[PDB]
Amino acid sequence: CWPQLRLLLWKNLTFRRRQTCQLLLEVAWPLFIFLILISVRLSYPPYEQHECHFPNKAMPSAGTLPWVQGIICNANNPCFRYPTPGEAPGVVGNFNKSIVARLFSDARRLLLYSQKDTSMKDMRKVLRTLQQIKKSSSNLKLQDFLVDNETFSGFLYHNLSLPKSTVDKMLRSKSEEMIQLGDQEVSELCGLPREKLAAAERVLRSNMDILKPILRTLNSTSPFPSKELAEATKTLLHSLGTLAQELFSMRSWSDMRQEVMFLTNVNSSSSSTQIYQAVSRIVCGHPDNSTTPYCNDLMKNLESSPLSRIIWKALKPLLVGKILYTPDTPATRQVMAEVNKTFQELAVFHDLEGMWEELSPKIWTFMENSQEMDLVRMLLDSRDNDHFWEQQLDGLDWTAQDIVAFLAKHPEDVQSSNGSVYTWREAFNETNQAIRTISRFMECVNLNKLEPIATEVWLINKSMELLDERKFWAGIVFTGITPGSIELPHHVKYKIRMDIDNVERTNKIKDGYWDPGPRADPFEDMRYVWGGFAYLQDVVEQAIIRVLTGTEKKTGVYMQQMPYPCYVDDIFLRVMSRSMPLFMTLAWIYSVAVIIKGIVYEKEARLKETMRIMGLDNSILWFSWFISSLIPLLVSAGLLVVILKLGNLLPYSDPSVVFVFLSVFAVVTILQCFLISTLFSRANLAAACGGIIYFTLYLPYVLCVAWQDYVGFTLKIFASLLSPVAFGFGCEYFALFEEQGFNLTTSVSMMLFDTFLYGVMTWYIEAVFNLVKVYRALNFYEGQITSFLGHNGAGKTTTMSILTGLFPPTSGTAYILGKDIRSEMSTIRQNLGVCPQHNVLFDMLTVEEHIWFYARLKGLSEKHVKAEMEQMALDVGLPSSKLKSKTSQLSGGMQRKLSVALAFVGGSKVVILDEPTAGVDPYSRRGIWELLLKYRQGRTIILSTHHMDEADVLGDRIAIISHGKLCCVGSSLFLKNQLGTGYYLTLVDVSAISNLIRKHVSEARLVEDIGHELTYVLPYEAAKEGAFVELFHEIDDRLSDLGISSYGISETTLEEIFLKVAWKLTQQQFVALLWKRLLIARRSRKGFFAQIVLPAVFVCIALVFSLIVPPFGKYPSLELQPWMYNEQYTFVSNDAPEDTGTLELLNALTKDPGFGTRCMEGNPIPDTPCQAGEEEWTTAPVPQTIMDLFQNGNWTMQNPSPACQCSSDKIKKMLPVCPPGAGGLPPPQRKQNTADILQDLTGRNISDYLVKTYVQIIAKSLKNKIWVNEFRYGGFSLGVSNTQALPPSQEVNDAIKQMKKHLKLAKDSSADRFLNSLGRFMTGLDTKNNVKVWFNNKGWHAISSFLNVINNAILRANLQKGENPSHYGITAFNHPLNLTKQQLSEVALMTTSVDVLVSICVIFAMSFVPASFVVFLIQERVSKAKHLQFISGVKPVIYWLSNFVWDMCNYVVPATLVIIIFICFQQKSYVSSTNLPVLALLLLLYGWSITPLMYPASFVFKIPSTAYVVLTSVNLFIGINGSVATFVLEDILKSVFLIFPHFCLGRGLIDMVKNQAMADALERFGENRFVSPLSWDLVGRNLFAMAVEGVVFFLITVLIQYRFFDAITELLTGREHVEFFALLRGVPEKEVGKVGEWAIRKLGLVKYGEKYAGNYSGGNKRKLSTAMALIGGPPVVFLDEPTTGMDPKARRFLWNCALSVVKEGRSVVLTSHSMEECEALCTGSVQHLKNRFGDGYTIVVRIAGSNPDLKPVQDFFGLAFPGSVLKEKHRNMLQYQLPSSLSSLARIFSILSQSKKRLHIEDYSVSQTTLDQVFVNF
Repeated sequence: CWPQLRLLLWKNLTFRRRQTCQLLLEVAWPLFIFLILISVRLSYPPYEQHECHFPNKAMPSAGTLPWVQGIICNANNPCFRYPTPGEAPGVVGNFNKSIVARLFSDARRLLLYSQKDTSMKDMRKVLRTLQQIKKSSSNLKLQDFLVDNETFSGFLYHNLSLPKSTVDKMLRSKSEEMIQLGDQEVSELCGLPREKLAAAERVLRSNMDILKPILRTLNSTSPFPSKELAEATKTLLHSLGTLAQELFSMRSWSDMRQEVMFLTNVNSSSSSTQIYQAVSRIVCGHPDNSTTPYCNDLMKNLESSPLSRIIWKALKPLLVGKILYTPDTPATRQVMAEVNKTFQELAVFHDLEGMWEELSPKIWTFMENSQEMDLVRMLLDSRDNDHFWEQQLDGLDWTAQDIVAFLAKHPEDVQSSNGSVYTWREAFNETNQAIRTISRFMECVNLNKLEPIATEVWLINKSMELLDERKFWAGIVFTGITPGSIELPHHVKYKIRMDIDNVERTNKIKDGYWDPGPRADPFEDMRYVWGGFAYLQDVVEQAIIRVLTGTEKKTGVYMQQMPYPCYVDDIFLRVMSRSMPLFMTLAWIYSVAVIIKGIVYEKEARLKETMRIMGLDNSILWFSWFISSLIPLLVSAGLLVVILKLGNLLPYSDPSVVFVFLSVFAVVTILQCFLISTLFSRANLAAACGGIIYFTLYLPYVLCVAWQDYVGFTLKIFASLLSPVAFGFGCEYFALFEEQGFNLTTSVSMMLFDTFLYGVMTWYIEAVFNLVKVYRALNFYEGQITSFLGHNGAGKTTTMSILTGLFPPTSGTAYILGKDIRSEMSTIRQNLGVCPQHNVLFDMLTVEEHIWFYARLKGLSEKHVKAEMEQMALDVGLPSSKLKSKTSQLSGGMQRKLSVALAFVGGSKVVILDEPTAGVDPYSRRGIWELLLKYRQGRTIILSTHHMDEADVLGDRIAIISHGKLCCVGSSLFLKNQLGTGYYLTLVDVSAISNLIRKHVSEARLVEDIGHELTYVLPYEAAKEGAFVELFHEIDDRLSDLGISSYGISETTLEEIFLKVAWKLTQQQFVALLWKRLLIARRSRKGFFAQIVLPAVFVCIALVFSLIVPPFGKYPSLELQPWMYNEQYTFVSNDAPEDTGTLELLNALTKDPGFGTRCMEGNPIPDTPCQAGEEEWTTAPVPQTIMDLFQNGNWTMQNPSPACQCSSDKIKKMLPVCPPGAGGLPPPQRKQNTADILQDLTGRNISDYLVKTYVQIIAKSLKNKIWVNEFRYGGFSLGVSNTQALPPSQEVNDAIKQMKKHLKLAKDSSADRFLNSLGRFMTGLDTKNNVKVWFNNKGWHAISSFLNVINNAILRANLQKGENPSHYGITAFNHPLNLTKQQLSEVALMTTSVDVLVSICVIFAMSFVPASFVVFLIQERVSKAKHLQFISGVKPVIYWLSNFVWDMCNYVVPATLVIIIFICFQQKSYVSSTNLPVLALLLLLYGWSITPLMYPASFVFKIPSTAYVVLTSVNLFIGINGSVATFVLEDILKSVFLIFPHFCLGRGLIDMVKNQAMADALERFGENRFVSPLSWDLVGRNLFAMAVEGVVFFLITVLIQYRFFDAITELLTGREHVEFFALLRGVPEKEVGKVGEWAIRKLGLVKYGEKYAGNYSGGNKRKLSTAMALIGGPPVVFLDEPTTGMDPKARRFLWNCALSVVKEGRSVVLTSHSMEECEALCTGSVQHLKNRFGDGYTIVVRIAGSNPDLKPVQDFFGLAFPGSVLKEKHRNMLQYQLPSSLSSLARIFSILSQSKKRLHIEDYSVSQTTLDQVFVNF
C-alpha cells in the first residue's frame, strides 16, 4: 500500500535530517576523501616522454676502440628520439665521425703508405748518386766543397784568413765583411744583389765573385748532368709531393693539438661545460689508500667534477678492476691466459712511452743535421721546382699550408716570431708533453689482473680482502676435471661472483608488478653495463671459443635494445585503477555504519515489535528500509560518477554502465547491511562492529587478486560468498576496457544470485531467532474499562500472544480467537490500539509528530487528523513547550502518557493496555486515570497491571486468572461480596480493646499488630450493621476516656482476595574479592575462553607469516639463466645477405641443438629438454582487409612504416602507444622449433617492426588479461661490417714487419715488443663478421642469457667437423658472492617490514586481555559494585589493589601461554638467558603497564561492551603511529626515543630492537668472531626501569582522579551467588556458611531461587538484592523501589520479610515510587495522615433490577447530608464522598442502613480515602 510506504520514507528521512549531526558527516566524508585524492593527484602529475632509441653498446668482442668509446660516451642511455645509425638493419656503428677513430684510421693509412710510397728508396738512391756522381759536394754558407767534372767551375772554395778561390786571381779588414755577408746573405737568386750592394768594398773584388755565380747558376738549372739523375729528382719530387698531400689530407693532428691547447688554453681555464664539450667532441660526436698521490688527486678531481659521477663509477671497475679464478688445470689456465692476452691488447702505451723516450734523441739528431735534411731545405727553394710544389700540393683538392711548409723553421736559426709561432720545435715539445701526460695517466692503471687459485673458499676470502681494499671487478669459477691440458669438457658451465652493488639482483627474474616504460636507468637499474658483468661474460666466452675451436677472432658482438614507444605514465592512475574500490568502499562503509546504527537503534527500542503488532507486514517495512537506505547511497554513487568523469580523473567513461554497476553494488551492500544487522542489539556497538566486519570482508580481495591461483570456478564460488571481491573484479575489468574502450554480464548475474541467496538466508534467520474468548471463557462487555489479573504461569502473556503475538491460531489453547471473526486481523488491527510496557519516542521527532504519523497510519488526513489537536488540547496543556521544546526527550514524565495517547488513535474502541503506569506514581498515575476516564468511557477496554491499586480505583469489572481458567470476574464490590475477606478496622491497653470488641461481637478477631497501630478483622458477610452500629460509638467513647489517638477503616484490598482465590578485615575483603574474580574466571565461558584463545591464534598467524615469508636479504639464487623464463619466442634477422659466414651461423642455429644447450638429455634442469615443435619454415595466413600486399608496398619498403602512431598528447593519454590500426607489416615467415615459434626479419627495418609487434602483443595481452607482462625479450641480427675497412690483419702485420726491417732493426725486447703490441692492437679492430644483440632491461638477466646463447651458436658454427654440434656447448650463470661487513650490517638494520608486522600483530593480540579486564570493570561499575563496596566500608584503595593483583595474575597466565606458543618456534626463543627471559619480561611488563593506563576509561564510558572495540581501535592506531614513526627515519632519532608514556609503542620498539640486535649478533658470529652482545647491555635496563616508573605514575594519577540498580554478578551460579553474598562482609570468620543461609532463611527459596545459573527475571534479581541489602544488623536500611518490576507474588513475600525485619527492629526507610506499598508497610504514621489530612469517606452502593431508583437515593443524600460530593455514577452503580466525615462512622452508617434497608438497597461499603490521594492533594 503506497501511503504507508510513503510514511515510512518520511519517518526515515526525518531520522536522517533532524539529528543534524550524522548527515553532515555523511555528506562530507566522500567529499573529504575526494579532496585527499585530488591532493594526491596534483602531487603526482602525469609525466609524458617520447619514444627513444638507444645508442649501440660495443662488447669486448668488437673493436677495443668502440668498446672504450661505448663505456665513456653512451654511459647514460640518453634516449635520442630518431633511430640512430646503429639501429639500421645494415652495418652497425655510431662512432663514425669520432675524432679518435679518425686519428687511428689516419695513422694506420699513413703508416701503410709511408713504407709503400716508393720514397725511402728514392731519397736513398738520390743520396747515393750525390755521393757517387758529385761525391762530397757540400755548400754551406762559408764552405763550398765541390767535386765535379769541372763543367760549371767545379773547384773548391775555402774560408781561411785569406779568401781562397782556386779558379782565378783571388785579389784578396776588408776581408771579414764579405765573409760575414756570404754567411748571412745567401738565397736562391740573391747573388747578384749580394755582390752589387756588398757594403763599400766593391769594384776591386766585385768582378770575380759576381761572375762566378753567373757560371754556377746558383744550382737553379744545374741539376741536369745526366738524364737518369734528372728522372730520379723528378720522381723524388712527385713522391714527396704526394706524401705532403697525404699528410695534409689527414688534417687531424692540427685538431688534436687544438683540443690539447684548449684544455690548457688559459691559466684559470673553465671546466664547467667547455671541458666536457671538448671531451665529447674528441671521443664521440657532438650529440682512501694512497699508491701515488698524483693519481689519488687526479681521481678525486675526476669524481668530484659535476656530471661525471656515473662515468667515474663506470670507469673505476675497468681501470683498477681485478679478476679472480677458481680452476687451475693447464687447459683452463690457457683459457685464462687467452683472456689476459685479449685484455692486454689495450696495454700498448707503456711500450709507446719507452719507445718515445728511446727515439726522441734519434729524431732530434736526424732533424738537427742530415744530408736529406739539407736536400729538403734546398728542394723547397727555387723558381721552377717551387711551381711544381705549388701545383702538386694543391693537386687533389687543396692545400692551405704550402707557404708555411716552404718557409718552415730549420735548425740553422730562428727567423721570426712576430707574426706567428708554430714550428716543428713547438710540435716536438707539444708531443713530448702529451706523451708524458699519457704516461702519468696510464701508470695509475693496473695492467695485469691474473691470479689462479684452486679452492673456492680462498677465492671468497681474497674477494673480501679485495673489496675491503676498494679494488675488485669480478671472479669466474668453472667445473673441470683432474689436471689436464687436453680433452677440456665440451659442455662447460661457469659462474660469476661479483659485488651485489654493481650487478642486477638475481633473486627476481622480472620487475614484479609490471609498469610501462623503457627502464634504461644506468645509475641503479642497468647494472650489467657499468658493472662490467657483460664485458666479463663476453671475454670469457670469446676465450672459451678461441681455445676450443682454435680459430681467429673474426667476430664483433654489439648490444642494443628495443626503442620503447612514446608514452605518458601515471603511476597514480595505476594505483587508482587498482584500489579505487578501497576509497569508494570507505565512503560506503561509513554509510553502512550509519544505516546499521539507525536500524539497530530502531530494533533495540522494540519499535519493530510495535510495528508488527499494528499492520506493517515484514516485507513492506523491509522494502521501506530498503528504499530509504538506497536513496543516500544512490546519491553518493551519482556524485562519485560526476567527480570521476570530470576533473581529469577517469575519462572515457560510459555513464550507463558505471552507474548501473554502482547501483547494483549499492543494492548488494544494503543487503549486506541487512545481514549484519540480524544478530545485533546495541546501537553504537552494532555500528562499530558492522564497519569492522565490512572492512574485514573487503580485505581478502587483495590476497585473492594477488595470488590468483587455480583461477576458474573457484573465483565464482568464492565471490558467491563475498560481494566486494566481485565488485573489485568488475572494477578491474572496467579499468581494462578503459584502455581499449570473467564476463561483466556473468559477474552481474552471479552477483544478483548472491543477492537473492543472501536475502532468503536473512529471511530464514529472521524467522528463526463485547469481546468473548472461549478457553478454560473471558468476557469483556462493551463499555467501561475491564481489568485483568493473574500470577501463576503465563496468565497475561498468552492473551497478548493470541490476540497479536505472531500466534494467529492459538498458543496452546482452544482454537477460538474471539471477536466473532477469528480469521482476519487487519480490520481490528486498524481498529485496535496496543500500549505495551516499552514506550515509543522515535528519537527527536518532536513530540506530536508521533501523533500525526500514527493518525495518518491508522486514520486519515483532513477531518480525522484534525481531531488530534483537539484531543491534544485535552491530553496535556503545554503550549509553550510545544512551540519551544518540541522534542519528547526533554519532556520527561509524560512518556507513558504520550504512549497511551498514541494508543487512542484511529479506532480507540478495543484498546489494550499492559502496565500503563510505571514511574513517579502520584501525578503521572492520576493523569493517566483521568485521561482514561475522560476519553474512552464509550466501549471495550482491556487493562493489565500488577500494582492492583489501579484496578480498585478504576470503575471496571476485574477478572482473575490463575492457570488460564477463569477464577472470578465482576465489579469490585460484586466479587468482594462473595469472595471477600473481613472488614479491616485499624486504630492508633491492647487487651482492653481486644475484649471490648471481641466480647461485644464474637465474629471480630485480630490479624496482625505492629508498634503504633492495631488491626482487627470484622467479617461483614455474617453480620455487619448491628455490630458496627453498636461498636463504633462505644469505641469513640472509650477513645475519649482512654489514651487512644484515632482510628480508621479499610476493606479487603484486591491483593489478598486475589491470593486466596487464585585490620584483618582488609585481608578478608581482599581474599573475598580475589575469590569472586577466580569464580567468575572459572565460569563465564563466552567472556574468557575467547579472550584466552584468540590471542593465541593471532600470535600463530604472526608466526606463520614471519616464517613462511622468504628471507628479504637472500640475494644469491644460483639461477641457471635460461633464455626462457616462462614461455616466449624471439627473432633472428639475416641482415646484409652476402653468404659470407652468416649462412654458417644461421644453419648452425637451425639444428637439433637449436639456440642454446638443449642437447643430450636437456642439461637445463627446470625447463627440461621438452623437445617438441616440428622444425619447419611456415607462417599463419595473412588477413585480406584491403589487399595489404601492394597497399603497404606503395613506395614503402625500407625507410617508411606501413602506418604511424598518433601522438598521445591530450586526446588520448593511454599508457600504451597509439595503435596504427593495422597489423604492421605483413607477418614475415616463422620458424617452428624447440617449442617456441622463432621469427625471421630478413631485409626488414627492425625498429618500426619491433615497436609495432610490441604494441600488438601488449594489445593481445590486454585482451586476454593475464596480468599483462612483456613477452619478447630480444634477439640477434647477423651480417657483415663495413667493407670500407683497411686491408686485412696480415697486411698490417707484414707492413709492421717491413718497418722493423727498416730503421735500424733492434732485436732488444723494447721496440720489437712495442711493435708487436701495436700490430696486435690494430688487428684486434678487424672484424670479418659481426653480430648485434637486441635486449631489454625489463626482462632481467636477458642480456647475459642472450650473450650465452649467441656465443653458444658462434661456437656451434665454428666447429671444424669434429663431431655433431650437440655435444659442443656452453653455459653461463651469475652468483653474487657473500656480502662484506658493511652491507651485511646495513641490511641487518633495514626496514624489516616483516619485523614491523609481526610486532604489530603480537602487540594487537596482547592488548586484548586488558580490554577484557576493562570491560569487566565497567560492566560491574554501573551503580552495582562500586557503590555496593562503598556501603560495605571497602576503603576503595584496597579494592583497587585487589583488582590490580587479579589483573596481573590473569595476564601472566596468558603471558605464560603466549610464551609457550613462541616456544613452539625456535629462533625467537634462544636457549640461554639472552632472548627468552628478555621477551618474557617484556610481555610481563607490557601487561603490568597497559592495564593501569586504560583504568580511567572505565569511568567516562557509561555503556559496556563498546569500550572493548573503542580501546582496541585506539591501541591499533597507537601501534600504527609507532610503526610509521619508526619508518620516519627512512632527521633526529632521539625524538623517537622520547615518547615513553605510550607503553604499547615502547614495547613494540623494544621488540623490534631485540629482533634487529639478534640478527646483528647471529650474522656477526656467522661471518667472523665477535663478543656476545647482551639484550640488556646499556640499553634494556634503563628503558625497562623508566617504563615501570611511568606505570607507577599512571597508577598514582588514576587513583587520585578516582578519589577526586541491583548488584547482580553475571554468569554466576546460585550456590556461589549466596556464597559471596555471605562473604560480602559482616566479619563471618568461620560463620561464612551460616550468615548467608541465615539470609536465605528470611527469604526462603533454598533451591528454587538458588543453584540457578545466570540470572532470572527481575523478581529473583530483586530478591537477591534485598537479601544482600541486610548483610548484618545496621541501624537503618534504605530501600528504594523495594519490589518494582514483575510482581506475581514477590510483593507479599518481600513485604512479609520487610515487616519481620521491622519486628526485630531496624527502622527501615522507604522512598519508593510505588506509594501504596511504602505507606502500607512504613508507618508520621500513615493512619494519622489518612485520617486527619484526608478527604471524606468513599461510599459505594449497589442497586439491582431497575435504575430509576437512583433518583431518590441521591435526593435524601442531599437532604440529610447537605455537604456531599459525587465522583462516579453509571447505570445501577454510584459513588459518594461526603467530605464531612464527622460524628464517627457509627451515626452515618446507622442512618444509611435504616434508610436503605427500608428502601431497596442490598449491598454497600464505606472506605477511608484512597491511601495515596492524601499526597495527591499536596
